[PDB]
Amino acid sequence: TDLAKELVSGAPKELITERVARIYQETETWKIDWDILNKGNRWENDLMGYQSSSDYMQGTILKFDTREGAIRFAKGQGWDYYIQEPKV
Amino acid sequence: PTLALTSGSIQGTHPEGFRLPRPKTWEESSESALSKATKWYLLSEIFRGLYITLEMYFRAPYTIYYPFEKGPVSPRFRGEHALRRYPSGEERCIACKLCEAVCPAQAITIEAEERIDGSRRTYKYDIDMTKCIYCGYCQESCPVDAIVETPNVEYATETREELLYNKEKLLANGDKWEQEIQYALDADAPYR
Amino acid sequence: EEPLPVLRDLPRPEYGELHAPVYNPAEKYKEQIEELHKFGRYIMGCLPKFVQQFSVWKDELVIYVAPSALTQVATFLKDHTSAQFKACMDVTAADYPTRTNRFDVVYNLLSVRHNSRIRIKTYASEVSPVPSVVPLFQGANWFERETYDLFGIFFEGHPDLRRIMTDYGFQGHPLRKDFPTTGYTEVRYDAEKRRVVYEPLELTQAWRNFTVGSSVWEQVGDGKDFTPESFKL
Amino acid sequence: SGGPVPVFKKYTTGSKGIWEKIRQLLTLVPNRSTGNPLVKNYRVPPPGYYDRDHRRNYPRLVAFDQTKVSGLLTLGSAQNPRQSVSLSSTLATIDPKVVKSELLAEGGSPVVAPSLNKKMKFRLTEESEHGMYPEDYPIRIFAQN
Amino acid sequence: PKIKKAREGVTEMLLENHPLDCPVCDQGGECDLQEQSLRYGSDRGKAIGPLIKTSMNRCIHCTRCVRFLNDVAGNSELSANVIDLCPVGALTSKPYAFRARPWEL
Amino acid sequence: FWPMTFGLACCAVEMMHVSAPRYDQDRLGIIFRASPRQSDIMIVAGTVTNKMAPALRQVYDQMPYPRWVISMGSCANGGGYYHYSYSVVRGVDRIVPVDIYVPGCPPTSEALMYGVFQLQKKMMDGQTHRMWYRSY
Amino acid sequence: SSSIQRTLRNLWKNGFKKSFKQLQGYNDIKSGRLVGTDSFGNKFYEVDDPVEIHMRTRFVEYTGFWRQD
Amino acid sequence: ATQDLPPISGYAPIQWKRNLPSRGFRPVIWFLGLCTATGYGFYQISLA
Amino acid sequence: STKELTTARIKDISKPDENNLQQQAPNRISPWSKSQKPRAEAQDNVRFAVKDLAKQPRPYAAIDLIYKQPIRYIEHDNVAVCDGNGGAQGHPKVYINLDQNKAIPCGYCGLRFAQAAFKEDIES
Amino acid sequence: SMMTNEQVFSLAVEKLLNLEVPERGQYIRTLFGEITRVLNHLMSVLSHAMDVGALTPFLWGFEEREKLMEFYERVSGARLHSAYVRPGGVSQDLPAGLLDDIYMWATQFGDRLDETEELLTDSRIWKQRTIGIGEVTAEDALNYGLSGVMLRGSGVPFDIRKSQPYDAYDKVDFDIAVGTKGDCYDRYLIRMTEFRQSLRIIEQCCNQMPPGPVKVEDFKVAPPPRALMKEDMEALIHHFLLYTKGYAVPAGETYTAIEAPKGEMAVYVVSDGSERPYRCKIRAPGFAHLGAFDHIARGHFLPDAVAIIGTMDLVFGEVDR
Amino acid sequence: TNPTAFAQTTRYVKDSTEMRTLVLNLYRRYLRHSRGFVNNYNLDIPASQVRTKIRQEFERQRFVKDLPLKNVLYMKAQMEFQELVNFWKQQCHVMQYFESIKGDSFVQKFLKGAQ
Ligand SMILES: CCCCCCCCCCCC(=O)OC[C@H](COP(=O)(O)OCC[N+](C)(C)C)OC(=O)CCCCCCCCCCC
Ligand SMILES: CCCCCCCCCCCC(=O)OC[C@H](COP(=O)(O)OCC[N+](C)(C)C)OC(=O)CCCCCCCCCCC
Ligand code: SF4
Ligand code: SF4
Ligand code: SF4
Ligand code: SF4
Ligand code: SF4
Ligand SMILES: [K+]
Ligand SMILES: [Zn+2]
Repeated sequence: TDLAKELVSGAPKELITERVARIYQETETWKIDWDILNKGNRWENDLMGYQSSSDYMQGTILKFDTREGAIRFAKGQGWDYYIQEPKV
Repeated sequence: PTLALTSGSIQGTHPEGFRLPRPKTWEESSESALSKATKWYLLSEIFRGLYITLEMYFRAPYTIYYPFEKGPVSPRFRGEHALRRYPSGEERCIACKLCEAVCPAQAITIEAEERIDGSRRTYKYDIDMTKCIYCGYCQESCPVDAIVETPNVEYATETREELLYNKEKLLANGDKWEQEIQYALDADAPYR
Repeated sequence: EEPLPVLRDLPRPEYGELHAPVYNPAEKYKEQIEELHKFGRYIMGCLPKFVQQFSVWKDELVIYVAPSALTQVATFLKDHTSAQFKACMDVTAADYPTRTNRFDVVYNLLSVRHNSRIRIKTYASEVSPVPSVVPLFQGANWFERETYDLFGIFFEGHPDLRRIMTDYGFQGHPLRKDFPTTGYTEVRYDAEKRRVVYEPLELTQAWRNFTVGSSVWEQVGDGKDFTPESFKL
Repeated sequence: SGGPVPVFKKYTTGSKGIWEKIRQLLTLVPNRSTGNPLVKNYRVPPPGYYDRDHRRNYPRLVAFDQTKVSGLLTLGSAQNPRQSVSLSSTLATIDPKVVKSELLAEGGSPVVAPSLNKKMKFRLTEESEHGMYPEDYPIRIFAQN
Repeated sequence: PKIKKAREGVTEMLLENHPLDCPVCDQGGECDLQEQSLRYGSDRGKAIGPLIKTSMNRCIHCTRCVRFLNDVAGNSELSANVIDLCPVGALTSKPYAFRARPWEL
Repeated sequence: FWPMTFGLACCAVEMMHVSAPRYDQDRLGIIFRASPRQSDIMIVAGTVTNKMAPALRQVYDQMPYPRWVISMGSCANGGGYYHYSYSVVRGVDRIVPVDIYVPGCPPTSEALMYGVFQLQKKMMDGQTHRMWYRSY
Repeated sequence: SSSIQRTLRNLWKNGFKKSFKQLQGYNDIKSGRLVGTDSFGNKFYEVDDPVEIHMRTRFVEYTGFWRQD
Repeated sequence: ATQDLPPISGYAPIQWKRNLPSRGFRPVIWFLGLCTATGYGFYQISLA
Repeated sequence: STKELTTARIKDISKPDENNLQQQAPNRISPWSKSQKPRAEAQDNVRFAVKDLAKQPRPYAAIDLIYKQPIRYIEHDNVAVCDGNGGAQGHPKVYINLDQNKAIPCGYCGLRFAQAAFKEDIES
Repeated sequence: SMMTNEQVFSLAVEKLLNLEVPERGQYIRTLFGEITRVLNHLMSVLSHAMDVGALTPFLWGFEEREKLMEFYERVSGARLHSAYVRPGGVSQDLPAGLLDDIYMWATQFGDRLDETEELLTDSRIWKQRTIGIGEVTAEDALNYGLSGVMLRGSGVPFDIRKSQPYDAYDKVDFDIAVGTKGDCYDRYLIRMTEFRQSLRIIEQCCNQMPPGPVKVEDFKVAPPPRALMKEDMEALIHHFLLYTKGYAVPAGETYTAIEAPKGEMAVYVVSDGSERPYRCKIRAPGFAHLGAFDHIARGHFLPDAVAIIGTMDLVFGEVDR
Repeated sequence: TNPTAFAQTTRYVKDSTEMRTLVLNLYRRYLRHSRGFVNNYNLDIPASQVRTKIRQEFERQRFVKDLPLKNVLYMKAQMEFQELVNFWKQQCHVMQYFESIKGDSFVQKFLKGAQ
């Protein structure tokens, strides 16, 4: 938790600061994904209508098992995050 | 009972006569010194090697003459993607997006809506032939045989832009190669 | 001086009704499961201190040890004549981010003598080192470098550990779960610089994610037990 | 048995006429074909629920740790009956006659590693059998016996 | 066991007159007929508005299109909830029809 | 027409089968030359990883003029199967100019010959020495 | 199959004009029964010689003289 | 009938064991020929 | 005429021409989908400057080749069976209830059907 | 070596799925297991012969590869990458008359090895280039984890087809080859023997071919026939569900190794109960062998580097998987 | 097997003081090869410039605290030394290594698109 592991993961500097990861629960396990970019997340390519993107974390989802396990991971990597409590 | 008493196995038992015999010495050679020297000095095996090569000089080469002749093809050949069409003229494709899901290389791009007549069709259908792997799941996934791979391979293009097939290009091939696709399907019907 | 036949014109059998047997494949492992359970118990007998647990799936035997106990067990599994696992075929890993020691370093061994394979599985964290198995097997000198390159796992005692599968100066270890499948940068040629230069990632078509329509229901249950009755309470 | 076979029993282009007898005089081995396939036969006509379920009954995943391991020597077995309960202490204080039947097999003899296939038994073969290289060549041929 | 035949019985009965409209179903990728005729079943064998694309050809009935109406909603400001209640593609949304597949959204 | 043996991946098997006795590229005057100096064509066959792309540019820049590049297969054209890989150049056209693209996975031995023929038909259309007289 | 006996027989049957067309693109003087032409104009021939190898029993003669596609 | 199945008798056996019969006269004869070729040749050179 | 070329319609007021390269298809002018981009707009791009429009792929529109086909009729029954009209290489078999009094198209082929009695009423 | 590569992933999934391929399915995988081995060894031996300098045997064998790749294209459709052996049997049944054409090639092919052995086996230049070049001890070969020809070249009589039988390999009979000196010439003799032994099985697979299905008759792990997909509501549902979501593999882990033409090729596959595998590590026989290059090539000359690489049968697509 | 030039065993150092001395020698090793890096890679920047950039590299991350993360940073920096000294990185990568690299007000980012 106190460890600055970001210097060994090799991730770019933007993940530590400018990105936000949501810890949600879709029905028995928790997931982590990054919120979309302000602009440049999806622009229509003017050639063939392809869904272009500059966000490299759009396709990434991590399947966890327990809530505290996910929170442990987010603190370990030095990730900004928030937790969405599912409705009962 | 096994050899577990001695911590051994029938597997660990090498076959009878596994160990090598004693190697020969110079006095235990069948061919005399002169016999070995003649083969050695006169190049007996090389000259035999030359003769066998000369045998092939008087045989018919396998070469065929492209493009005046082609090699064989099979009805299952996977080549140029093509969008088929009903005899009545209406498109076979009803826009499952089964196409976009199976495609291992994600080379299929489909967008669809209700047509004017209301029958479900698609207005966008693009294949990135530079991204496709000619896997064949196109043809297998169709519940109406709308997308099939023709036996064509000679469609190399100067500019890479020409390799992005939109719907009209796929429909043009579907008409242009229709009779050939009839050969392929009607010769592969029993095995599917 | 006789004419060759024509195989299409040969008489052929005619086959009608088919009775393809449908029985559980696990029956052919009935003895195999029994043999392996004793062997794992035997290793725990010979190594009470190191063998935390074990499990046998069909005809595969797994040994779980701590990083400290790795080289000790592998040395026993190499030299002890009851288990002569001389060749280390594979040194693999995988990432499970939930646990504190996310990684799971594997060791597949081959015994040409006794004709069996074993699987030493020792956990590892992003920082906890794992002793190198080079002093036992020199064949893991390249299997560990792949594991370090694709995971970042720190291998203690490697004679020379470095990048083996990624580009020179590559940043990040790809086979992790948090590493995006498309990477962070891609290269191109810049005429003004007159060299091939790295640049931030740009996709003309983004990797569409189709996992959203996955299964919401259960697919497989407990199954049918096949544990030999000699290894039950 | 793959002994020598004449040219006219191999589906290949042959020799018609006196050229056959010319070929049989010059060629070193007369029973080898040119390798060109028979145009008249080769590729002449072109190609133009529970009772049956096992995946749901897959073997389960059960792990045996030091706690459950100790229980087999003391209580016995579910066929032949006899928290953290450490094994090391149990091995320090338990009857060796339990060991020579449970923890070991055949009177304490170590269990040889279980063979992935028992019937892998080899025998050394000879030249007249397998038709391979003679003895001087530095290989030997094994069979399944 | 014996119980599994009940799933193999109800599944067989439902898929008796059912149309083979899975490719052309508006919500063919998420109907609880397919996903429940796979896990538990065997393997071998008018219009109401400009909002609900009715096709009773695909019904399995259960009158959930009926029971809800006389209970919750009761020219109905809530009649669109029938779309989300019918499991099979019997009553699918009209505006969304033939435009997307659940595995992509 | 002397290409360069730049086989990298599974596409390289087809480039060998053209030289095989069935097709015999040698009949058309095609003799692969290993060194870039002796080769006036460069058939980029197979995946061009990032770890290779700087090296590929060094090999291309050493070909004396005139020089042509043929992109065979999906990987060389636009990324192919590995288009979404962290260490795969998505199309070799980001590194070297290409004169003809052969589509396939792998393109059949005839498809490459067809791609060779089309490029030959372009070379026979060259008008350099008339360009000096009329366009220069 | 490659000797001058086959070439001379195929040279004499075809006449000079057709053969010289085969000596410009084909590089192999061949003869065969015409099996018809397509819409574009290519003439599709089949060979009845017992000497041709397996894959060379069907060929074409393109409309063009210098270039074939 | 409606499938691909080998014939009831099967096929005739194929040749797969090594078959490389030797050729030529014994090395002594080739050696004796070399001597005679030299023996006759130096008779012709000497006459010339 | 800059009005129907960029609008979706059921049919075309004008008679189409096969030789007009601004139409959506040779056999239809207006596009047959609200989201479909009109061909006249697309060809007004940078990459069509020197490329010849004559050789571009212009397949005939589907929404016409069906409506030329006469409507099939059923005699003394109210269930229409259609499975591609080609054998086992067609679309999955579907049954069409004929209770409604108009032409009901098939699910996949687009073929339309009727009954014996309503043959005069539907044709109106 | 295509159909051998996909066989090891098909076996891995089959092992986890707890479903067994029927008899005719496993015979097709045995027959095309041998044909693939012939295809691979022709690329391995002849290029090794070509890299030494013998250009002619390379071209004689490549015509046979063209002749063998015809069989791949007739059953699957693509010449090289035949996505044929899928988890749960094969893709499609054999086309009629394929056995006749496979067998006919078998008779002719028997001579092709003989001429290959004429210009290589007894030639003194071929022996000089390879004899005593790259000596690997059997004890030291185990240490580096070598498998395949560069483990029986050193004298160990181990073979995976025998240690773990699979896919109708137990039914057939064949003799494995074991060297005695552990050098390139020994591995050449073993590889040449692998030609005839593989051709021996091809005769047995053609003769012993059984009738029946070619893939498991479970619609959840195999597409239903198209005659039945459009007729049966149960068939269409599984066709729709197979290609959109895929089948789910029960949880577990596995390591299945097969005798690839290079050596022991194995995949480590972890199943997370999902329709997508979680971890897929591939053991490439060419990966481990290239590691032992330092141990083997030390003390030899630069021309011996080519001979050592050739006898390793390197395909860097497999090395860098 | 014979390990390559400039190789070190991967060891989990269990001392705070020893790691301090290992790093100090390492920093000198980079400076000793300052002339070589210019001549090997044909860099446009002179020898003093490389030392200036190397110093900017070593000054940058001297304040780390975790010993378990000290060894990892020493291990990978050793690889960077080994890759560079053995002349393994291509010429382009070193040129771009030193060719990498003040913000703007909110109005400036609002107008063009920010991030
Ligand atoms: C009195 C008799 C006069 C004979 C005169 C001719 C002698 C020629 C040389 C004989 C010795 C020899 O070729 O030797 C072979 C040498 C050295 O072999 P080594 O190191 O001893 O290894 C062998 C060890 N043994 C003794 C255990 C077997 O290497 C070679 O393979 C050379 C290959 C040369 C190939 C040339 C091809 C040219 C073809 C020309 C026609 C097309
Ligand atoms: C006018 C001659 C010109 C060439 C002179 C040199 C020829 C080589 C023979 C000398 C060495 C020797 O003694 O070779 C002896 C060897 C080995 O015989 P073996 O193993 O004991 O036979 C085994 C037992 N038998 C005798 C019952 C069979 O025979 C050969 O394999 C001869 C090679 C055959 C073809 C040779 C000519 C091909 C080139 C084309 C020219 C027509
Ligand atoms: S053939 Fe396969 S890879 Fe290619 S577009 Fe079709 S589904 Fe995708
Ligand atoms: S499977 Fe057939 S009908 Fe469905 S989207 Fe693909 S081409 Fe269209
Ligand atoms: S409701 Fe489900 S089972 Fe019925 S047709 Fe639609 S997709 Fe198929
Ligand atoms: S809610 Fe759906 S399944 Fe139930 S009765 Fe109505 S249409 Fe049928
Ligand atoms: S395009 Fe296909 S065959 Fe060619 S290198 Fe890529 S994956 Fe291999
Ligand atoms: K619904
Ligand atoms: Zn219909």
